[PDB]
Amino acid sequence: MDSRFAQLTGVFCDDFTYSEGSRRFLSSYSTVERRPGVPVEGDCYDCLKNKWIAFELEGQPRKFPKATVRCILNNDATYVCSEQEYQQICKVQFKDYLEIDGVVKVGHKASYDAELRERLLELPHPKSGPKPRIEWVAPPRLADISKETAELKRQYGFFECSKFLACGEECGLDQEARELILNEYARDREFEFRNGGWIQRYTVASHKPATQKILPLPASAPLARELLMLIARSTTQAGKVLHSDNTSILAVPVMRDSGKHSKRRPTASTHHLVVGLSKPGCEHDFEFDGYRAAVHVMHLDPKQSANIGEQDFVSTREIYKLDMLELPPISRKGDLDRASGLETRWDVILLLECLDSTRVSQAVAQHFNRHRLALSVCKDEFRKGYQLASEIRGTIPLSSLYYSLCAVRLRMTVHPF
Amino acid sequence: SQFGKSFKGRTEVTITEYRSHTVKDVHRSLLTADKSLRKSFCFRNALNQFLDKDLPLLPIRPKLESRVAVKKSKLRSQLSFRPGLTQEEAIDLYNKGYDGDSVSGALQDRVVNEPVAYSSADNDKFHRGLAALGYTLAKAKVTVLSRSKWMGYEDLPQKPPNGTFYCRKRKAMLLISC
Amino acid sequence: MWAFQEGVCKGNLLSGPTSMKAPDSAARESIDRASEIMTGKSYNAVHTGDLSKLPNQGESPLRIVDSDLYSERSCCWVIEKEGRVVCKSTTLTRGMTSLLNTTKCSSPSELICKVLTVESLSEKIGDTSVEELLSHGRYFKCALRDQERGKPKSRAIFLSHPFFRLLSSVVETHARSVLSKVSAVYTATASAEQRAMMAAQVVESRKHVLNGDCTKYNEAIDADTLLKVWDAIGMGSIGVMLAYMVRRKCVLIKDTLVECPGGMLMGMFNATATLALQGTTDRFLSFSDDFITSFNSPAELREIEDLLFASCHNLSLKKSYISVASLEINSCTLTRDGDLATGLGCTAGVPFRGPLVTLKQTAAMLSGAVDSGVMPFHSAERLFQIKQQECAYRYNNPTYTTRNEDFLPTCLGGKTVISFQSLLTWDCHPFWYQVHPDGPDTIDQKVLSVLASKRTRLEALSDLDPLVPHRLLVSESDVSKIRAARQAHLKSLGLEQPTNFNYAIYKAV
RNA sequence: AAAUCUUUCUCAC
RNA sequence: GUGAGUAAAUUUGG
Ligand SMILES: [Zn+2]
Repeated sequence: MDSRFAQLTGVFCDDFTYSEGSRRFLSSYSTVERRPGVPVEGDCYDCLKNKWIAFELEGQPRKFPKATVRCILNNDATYVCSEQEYQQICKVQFKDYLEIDGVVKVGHKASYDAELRERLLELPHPKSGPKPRIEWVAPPRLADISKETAELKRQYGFFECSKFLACGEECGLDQEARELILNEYARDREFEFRNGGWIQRYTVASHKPATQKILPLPASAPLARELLMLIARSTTQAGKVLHSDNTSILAVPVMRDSGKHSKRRPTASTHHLVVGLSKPGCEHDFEFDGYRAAVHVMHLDPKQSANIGEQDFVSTREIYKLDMLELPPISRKGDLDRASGLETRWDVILLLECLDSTRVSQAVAQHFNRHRLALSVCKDEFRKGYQLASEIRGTIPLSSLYYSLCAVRLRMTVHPF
Repeated sequence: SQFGKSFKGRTEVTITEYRSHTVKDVHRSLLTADKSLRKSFCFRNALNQFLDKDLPLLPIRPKLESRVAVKKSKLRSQLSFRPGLTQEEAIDLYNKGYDGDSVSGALQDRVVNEPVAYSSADNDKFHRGLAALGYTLAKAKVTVLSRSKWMGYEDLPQKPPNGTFYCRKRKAMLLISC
Repeated sequence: MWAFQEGVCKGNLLSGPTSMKAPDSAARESIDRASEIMTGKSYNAVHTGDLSKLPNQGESPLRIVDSDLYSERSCCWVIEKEGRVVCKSTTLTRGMTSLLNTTKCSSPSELICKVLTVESLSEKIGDTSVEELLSHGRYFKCALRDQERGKPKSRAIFLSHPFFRLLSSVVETHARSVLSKVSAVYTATASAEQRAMMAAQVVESRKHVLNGDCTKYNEAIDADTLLKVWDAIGMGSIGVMLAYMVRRKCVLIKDTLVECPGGMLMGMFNATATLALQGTTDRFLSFSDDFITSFNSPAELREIEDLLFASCHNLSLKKSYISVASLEINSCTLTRDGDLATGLGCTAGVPFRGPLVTLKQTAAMLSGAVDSGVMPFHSAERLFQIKQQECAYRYNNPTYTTRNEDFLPTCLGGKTVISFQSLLTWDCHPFWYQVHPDGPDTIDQKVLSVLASKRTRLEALSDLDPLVPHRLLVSESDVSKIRAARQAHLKSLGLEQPTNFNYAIYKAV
């Protein structure tokens, strides 16, 4: 029983009749309507259902018997009641918003506010810090991009062959020869053979990143879609040679060599080693029964394989071509070459972007968009947005970053903006 | 007695919490969508079933024909306002046996804002994607508490002063406020 | 190829990056940056602007929405086995339920009222106290942030305690209300295009634009700044408790707790962080770390820089630039007159994720592009045909179909290549209705949903009367009675489980 | 062995 | 820490 709801009870039953004239709800806060000779068990009494109705604020239960019906008035002008009828009556009746005392307000101050504020004051606070000196200058020019590309090239260097990027071109072998070469290479590396499949077993790791270098561009990528589809298929079909119309791959699971009792099947997190074939004439040459081909491997994370295998090469190429300028011919190292360069190498670059699972080319593209839209930039700071080597690690992402920078350089050289 | 374990120490919990404890969590499959669809020929069987059974029962829709000339303009936000149901028809729909959750969702008004840079002479609203082509789209607060006879309730008289009664013309309980 | 585009292109055609790298390194570097900022050697974390032009919502009733307090998102639950804190990861729903169980409370509103009503920090609220709640709410867990385009390096998100989440929800709701009141840009939910149009209208009266970004936004918004803003908008003891928990936050990295007194952890108090700058000055159009403003003279630019510095909105020198002929906000690029900038822009490609999902999603993307000025309709039709050909090459094996119906798509064994215009104007076989962006769900979507849906659960509480609020308190007997009553009513109609209700068919008749 | 703290399956005691 | 076995990803994508 609280005296703060009296008025609220009064408006709850203005002139509501139950039998012919008699008011349905008796208010316990008025002597005339209050029921004498009976204990009061709620704010109001309903005679048709012979029940007690009590009003409570949001999160403020009142001490009334469990039988008493509780009608909650939420802070967002919404009411709740176990009985739909009383809910509707209160909803229509309480349209005139009359604030009731005891409603918790966001500005409420607890008895421990001062203590917590003192604790906060005694705790450490930050220092001011220096105000930056911002100089606005013109965006980077062709010379700066060339400088960044040259720095990357001299810091990391180039590989002798294109490695797995060469797998986007025909290897010059038929299906049977390709399968034989892949199987014999797997046997040569002493891969475990089990249930008709290959498994690569490892014991210890040097715990250091693999050598990073820039991959030279093959002439073209005729089999980009085939290779991506093969990887997508290999996401789950690992251990046996997968065949396409013009090329094949072998994705072998990589498992720990625990001992006699060792893992026998791939799990969700098991990595893959994807082995592909390309034309011979590099360090990674393999020969068997007179069949020669370059065998190139790629250690793929299951998320990496899933991401790579789902890319749509053809649609991306067409969308880019919709509103593209003329692509110039380029050399093996992404340099303008109008004499012996090839325009097909751009396809290869796109394929590289599909193979790179970190998509650093996206960051380079965003920064280049800012560069093309910018009238002025911060001196010596905007230029440090193309330096993304620290953000990536690996031969494929490094090559993708280098060739994105080369594409920016070529755009500035051929179609200045 | 899972209620005593999930909500140990509490005898009453809000409907929001209880429903949140029956969401039937969805597990992120470790396979790609393609491999999942291939697994057990689930998609192939679903396609066979859809072609054999579901497809014939499709309510063929009419084809759009209305068109108006348009010209490229600045970017605008075309606004589609779908009103939500009201208490009366919501109660009627629930009573008729329709899913309560769907009606609860439909009670909320829907606003769709779509960026389009295309205008007509009369500033018509266009269909999804067909903006370039120009396909155009063109007292007492008596409250119904329920559509059923609540037992032991007074009948509605000619002049119901302020109470709650039952209406014979319309099979509904009427609350006559004010 | 993105480099040789005539117009603006962000290179969004390919999917975003992926990685399973553990989040420990990202969290450790973030905490190191926060610590460096605290010592005042890298950036500014001391708020100096005057937040006097902010309405005081001290008398507004404390409004708590319970929808955001329960979800499947991860959260940190803290236990004290033998005086040593152990942090576990669990669904936010389970965390909130455990919090309510520990301190007997019907709903979060009762818990908030009790916490604000106790007369001491050691007073019991069940099997806990405000002191224990504050001690446990400062523990966070690290997790890998969702991958996004243009961010090769993995970022870290932080999962908080249910008590911290509740207080954050309250303060953020009130801060969003204040933000909406202060300016019309943050009405309720502004998309990228709407915000871009509003910014273009706002900054039209000046020469230069200052497309800018804030660096180390989460590491520079100190607990002092949050408390200052909350006091400005009148948050009472809730703001003090939240600031105290933020100042004492500890992050569990791998298996060790590291103190991070500096800054906030992630985008929790986005509304408060925006409100800092917004109440400092009415010169920026800022959404958290992304802002835009215009100026006429170098003195105005210097004033803008000083205003940003005083508001702890450190300018990002790496990716902030001045433009005169274009505007840019939330990846949306516009012309000064308001027109969308020519080029692909933010167009994103559709990866292969099903024979029919791919077609539906590419149709939706092409419809969105053509509705704007991104590309002409004929280009979209050609792209749709090309995508259909690719899907035919990818999905036309017996493992996906065994049919040869003429009306079927070429990728499901048929020989139909529907025109984009024909598909859009409902001028195709009914089988193609599912491929329309506004059409029903495709077969692949239903199959994947069934796969995902396939514990000693409680009695289902579905099919509820639309007139019952979700805040009503129900016991086991109440749930059983509601189920029985609904079943009896459905039987009275001689009907099985309730029939699905779709608004479109209801409006049709 | 590699895009290197990742490639970490199950059962019983 | 010790021992043993080898439901889940191959079935089924050119
Ligand atoms: Zn080689």
